[PDB]
Amino acid sequence: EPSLYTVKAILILDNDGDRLFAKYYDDTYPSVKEQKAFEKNIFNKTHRTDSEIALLEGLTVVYKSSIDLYFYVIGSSYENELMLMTVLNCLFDSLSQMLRKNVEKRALLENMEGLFLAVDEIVDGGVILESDPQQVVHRV
Amino acid sequence: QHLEKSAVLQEARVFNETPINPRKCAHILTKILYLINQGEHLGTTEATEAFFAMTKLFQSNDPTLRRMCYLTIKEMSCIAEDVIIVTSSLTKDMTGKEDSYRGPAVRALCQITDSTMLQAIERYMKQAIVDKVPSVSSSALVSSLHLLKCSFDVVKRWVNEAQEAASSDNIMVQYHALGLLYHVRKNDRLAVSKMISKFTRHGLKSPFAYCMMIRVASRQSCLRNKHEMVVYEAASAIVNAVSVLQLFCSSPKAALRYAAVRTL
Amino acid sequence: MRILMVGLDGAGKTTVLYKLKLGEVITTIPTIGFNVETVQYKNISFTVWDVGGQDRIRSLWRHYYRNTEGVIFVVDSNDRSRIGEAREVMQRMLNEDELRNAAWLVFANKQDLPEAMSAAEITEKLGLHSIRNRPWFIQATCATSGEGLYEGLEWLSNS
Ligand SMILES: Nc1nc2c(ncn2[C@@H]2O[C@H](COP(=O)(O)OP(=O)(O)NP(=O)(O)O)[C@@H](O)[C@H]2O)c(=O)[nH]1
Ligand SMILES: [Mg+2]
Repeated sequence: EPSLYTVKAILILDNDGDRLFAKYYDDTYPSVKEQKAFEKNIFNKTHRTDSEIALLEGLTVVYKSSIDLYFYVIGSSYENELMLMTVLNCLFDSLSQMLRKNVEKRALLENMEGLFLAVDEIVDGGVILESDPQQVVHRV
Repeated sequence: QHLEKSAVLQEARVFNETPINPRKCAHILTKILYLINQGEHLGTTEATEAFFAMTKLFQSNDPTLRRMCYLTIKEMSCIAEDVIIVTSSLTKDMTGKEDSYRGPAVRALCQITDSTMLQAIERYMKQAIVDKVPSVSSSALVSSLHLLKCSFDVVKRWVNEAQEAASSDNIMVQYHALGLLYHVRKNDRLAVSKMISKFTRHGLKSPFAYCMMIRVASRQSCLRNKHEMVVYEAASAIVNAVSVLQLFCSSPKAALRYAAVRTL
Repeated sequence: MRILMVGLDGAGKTTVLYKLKLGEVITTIPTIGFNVETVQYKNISFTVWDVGGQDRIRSLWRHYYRNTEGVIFVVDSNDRSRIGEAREVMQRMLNEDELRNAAWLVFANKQDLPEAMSAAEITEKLGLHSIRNRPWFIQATCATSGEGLYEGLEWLSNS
């Protein structure tokens, strides 16, 4: 069944798979406990890897990395991988252009405002709002 | 960096003071957002106090502070009481002169608005849906989508402004527009078929719209699309006198091959 | 100077505020919320919080009490049915500890209407004479003309 609701969650995890940023856009992982459990789970699977795609917990996980950071877009296994991929790219490019710099735990914590606002420009309640990194950077 | 809830809720009490420091106060808002993102539970009472402190920041004309306020409003919308207090400020900002604030304001407004109060803002919603600024238009469309849950009968009425927006050259706007239309028309089979017939000729210019529309078509054709995403979508659709070549041809590539192979 | 302007719905609070800020008579909608604006009068910058008067919002004014130096209470002088209700709201407002020393300025408004109660009449109905603990003043106003508005800002500034 078709929907504007595609993105299940967006995560940014540090080297310890601890939470730098998270949004969960539906009821799959209801409480923080099981959310953090999920995040550890997917970090343990994806740490130090380039494979930019994974099936975990019955969900498509799309991901990529920088020095100390991991970026994840998660959606249903029934979604289109390339659309999730446009979300992940948007988020990472946007954050780059924003920071004018390599995107890493230090830099990112330097501006949290920017991050919050940017993620907010990218996904609205599970819906993809803007896929274009430049548009997003402009809106901050 | 790493901090305590009570401290931050405390320094939030500086918002009640008149000579407002935009930089400082916005930093504190950021601390609050972070506490919340981290998963920290705030109680109804302390949340409500912080909310009502944040409202007082609406006196400041600092843009970054305003934006942080919109965020804060959306994030505390469900944990704080009487968030309706911001309705006027947001209708103002949303109808205001400055486009940077308009889309975000719509989003926040619709977040704190409940099916009882929906009637008060309907006019402004219809206006924002047809705006020429894609930020605004898109924000209002997705907003309406969300509002389809609590109140369906009010939003169905907006199909006209929606349709107007579905002609947009902007690919996001078109996407949200047709998306919203489907979300309303879904379940009235006739209106869906009409919907489909309409864009089968003079199709769309949005890849995302293309994808979702293909998915729409799949309920009980053309892979010449110049976007990878649509071609794939089409393909996976078709396989549920076939031509499964393009999948195989996708099989050779970076990270697209997962989608291909995963099928079957 | 920090000012809280309240009163029942339709008293004319926003009309007053934007007359003062824009010299213009705007077309209001009911305020579900507040408007906050800064107005310059004679070297004072008044920050005015106009807080909507319908019931849901009325329940929220107490969050705007703290830090208030002066209170503008707007009354629709033409509405006789709701004057008692105004009296009731204002009386317990007078009991609020955060409002304890704030200057109390009543605007008897829509004075332009033929049957508007007089300011003296309103003073009797609101029980204004019985306030001995702080400064009060009543002023006949018409927010559309602008009549009495600056006489109000004047009185207020002399707190
Ligand atoms: N005749 C007359 N009408 C007035 C006067 N002041 C305001 N009005 C009108 O009476 C209505 C009151 O509007 P408004 O100022 O929005 O009332 P309010 O106190 O802001 N109400 P709310 O709390 O619901 O926003 C409007 O129609 C307004 O134009 C006045 O001095 N005379
Ligand atoms: Mg008002």
